[PDB]
Amino acid sequence: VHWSAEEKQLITGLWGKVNVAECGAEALARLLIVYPWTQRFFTSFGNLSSASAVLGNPNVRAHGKKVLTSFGEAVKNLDNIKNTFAQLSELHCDKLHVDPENFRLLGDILIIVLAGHFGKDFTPDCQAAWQKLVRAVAHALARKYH
Amino acid sequence: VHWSAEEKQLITGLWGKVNVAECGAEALARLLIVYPWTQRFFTSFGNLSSASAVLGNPNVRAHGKKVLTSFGEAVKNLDNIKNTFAQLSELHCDKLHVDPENFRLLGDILIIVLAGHFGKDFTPDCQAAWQKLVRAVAHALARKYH
Amino acid sequence: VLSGTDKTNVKSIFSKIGGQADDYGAEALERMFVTYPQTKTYFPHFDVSPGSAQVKAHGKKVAGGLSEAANHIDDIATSLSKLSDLHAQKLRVDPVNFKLLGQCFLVVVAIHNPSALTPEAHASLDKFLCAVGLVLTAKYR
Amino acid sequence: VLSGTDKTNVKSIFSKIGGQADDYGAEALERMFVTYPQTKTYFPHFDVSPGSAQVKAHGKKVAGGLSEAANHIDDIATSLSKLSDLHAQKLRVDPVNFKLLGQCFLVVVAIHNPSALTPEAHASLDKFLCAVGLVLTAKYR
Ligand code: HEM
Ligand code: HEM
Ligand code: HEM
Ligand code: HEM
Repeated sequence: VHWSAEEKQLITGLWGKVNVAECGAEALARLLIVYPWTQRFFTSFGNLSSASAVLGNPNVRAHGKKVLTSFGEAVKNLDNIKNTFAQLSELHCDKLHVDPENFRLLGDILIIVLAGHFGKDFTPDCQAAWQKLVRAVAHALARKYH
Repeated sequence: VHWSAEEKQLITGLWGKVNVAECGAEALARLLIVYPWTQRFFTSFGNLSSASAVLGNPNVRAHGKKVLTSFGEAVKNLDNIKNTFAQLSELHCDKLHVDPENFRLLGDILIIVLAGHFGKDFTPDCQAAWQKLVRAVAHALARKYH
Repeated sequence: VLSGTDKTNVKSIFSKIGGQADDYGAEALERMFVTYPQTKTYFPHFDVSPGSAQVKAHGKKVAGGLSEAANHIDDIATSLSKLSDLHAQKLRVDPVNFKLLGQCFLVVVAIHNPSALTPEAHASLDKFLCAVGLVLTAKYR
Repeated sequence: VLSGTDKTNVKSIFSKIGGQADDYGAEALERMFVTYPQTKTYFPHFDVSPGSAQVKAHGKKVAGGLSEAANHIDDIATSLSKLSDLHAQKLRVDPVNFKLLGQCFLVVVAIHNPSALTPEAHASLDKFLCAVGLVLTAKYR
């Protein structure tokens, strides 16, 4: 992807204020609850199966935070988005066999998270930059599907 | 994508026997009929709207043949699949605004075409190589979506 | 196909976002046109610039259908039956497009009402929105 | 939601591919496992090598459901009601996966019967197949 000067501002200025532990856990919990088939990938986490089970699981909070930090690395590198997710691509594709379409589902849900959390400061322009990024990252995990 | 020696054989050996004018017209007619929303992109072609209208349209035959020849260029270049669809990507993305998901719909329909036409010689291995290609090309028109 | 628990849950959020429907309808399309520029192919007769009163006038009727479909959540397909021709028969809308608007629609409720959109509501609303997008794309199947 | 014209069109192809259902069921999964290796995640208890009799034994019941759903094309959801738990509730199958099998299923009918699969049949069959994949993924909505 090619990024504008004014695009990096909206993205970087907003990352600056995000609580990764809070959102990390929102993002992941919502995914598990809105798309219940994503559940089978996380069986090692003990009980899922009910909204409240999902919410009160310590793994969901810890994993969630890791996922978001990952998006961190994208904010940082903006030009180098491949190469930075290469090893992570092998893992999601080669070992786990997560169909790429779920990477989109996690991107969209992330925008709802940042949307609810930032209120009016999630302007339309900003939401457009954020989509461009969430799509760039999702594309950069697809990679190992050749 | 990375291609094996034995993979190029199945692909190249099979291209060798394909009637582009016949299939070209099958591929495109089926697309227009099975996914009737693809119709709006082709309004310059005069009447679509009914299976038989679609079938007896001279544009559908002529356009269809052009589409397939295009896949030709992929058979030829196997390693260089981007760069070869770059100008074509700009056209589908920038000018027309065809959502990429329809490029998948055209790939799948193409496999049914080659399937019906070749019978038993469309072995499972071969159908796997053909999918790897139809997906590589579809990916190589996505390109201009950044 | 919409359980009793999703229903008394979608009836609930629409009586809380009731008298704001309309404004969320304006902002929804506006976000769509900015974040998904392709969607403007369909509205060439409109003024699409940030601010337009056509866009305001249009969003007031998109909310309309939504509010309505919620009033008749047991029979959503008779409720919306004239709208399914417009979108599928006449205007021939790519189905991927119903996801995009709905997605934009959730962004707006989360902006103005962070606490109506709990994880669970998010679930009920998300299946209600693309049971609405299935009635509007029905004649393709 | 399945017109009278699609129906007397899907009832038609299934009485022509009738006594071959079973063999097309074996070959369908086999092609799926080769062209979409990911689908093997779900069947780890099986021998999946080209030729297996588990794979033959399994394909005979996947045809089963199909043939059946066609016998009761007015009520496909009562016809297949126990199968919707297995796939959605217990085994938790990615929905993208129903497209892949159906796609493989068309490849096989086109191989063995190039002339049943006219453009139009291809249309009726294609909406019948992913009205079947909607009954089996129903509890996610
Ligand atoms: C789209 C953005 C995503 C990012 C940035 C991301 C990132 C990560 C990270 C940082 C880890 C942990 C690193 C490690 O332990 O080596 C991980 C592991 C994992 N991810 Fe993802 N992920 C994403 C999407 C998904 C999706 C959609 C799924 C499927 C529902 C998924 C399933 C998993 C699983 C099952 C693990 C391993 C869990 C374990 O070892 O217990 N991820 N991912
Ligand atoms: C996925 C493989 C595809 C290939 C290889 C392909 C290739 C081509 C070629 C060779 C042309 C004509 C070249 C020219 O006149 O400059 C063309 C034009 C066009 N294509 Fe595609 N195409 C593909 C998919 C699609 C899809 C899915 C759609 C949308 C339903 C589409 C819509 C169009 C349209 C509307 C034109 C211009 C027609 C005109 O000028 O009258 N194509 N494409
Ligand atoms: C999400 C659910 C949607 C609802 C409830 C909805 C509702 C409506 C309504 C109420 C009308 C005008 C009806 C009248 O006065 O006769 C309309 C027209 C229209 N819709 Fe939708 N719509 C939806 C999604 C979409 C999407 C996703 C698109 C494509 C981007 C689209 C494209 C159009 C166009 C081009 C018109 C006609 C413009 C005009 O009448 O001036 N709609 N829609
Ligand atoms: C396309 C329509 C499908 C039909 C009609 C179908 C049918 C069936 C039937 C009849 C059974 C065994 C029922 C019994 O004896 O109780 C079964 C089990 C199963 N299905 Fe499906 N299936 C379909 C699609 C899929 C797909 C796409 C997947 C995922 C790749 C899948 C995964 C499984 C698994 C893992 C089992 C259990 C294995 C076993 O019982 O030994 N199914 N299915």
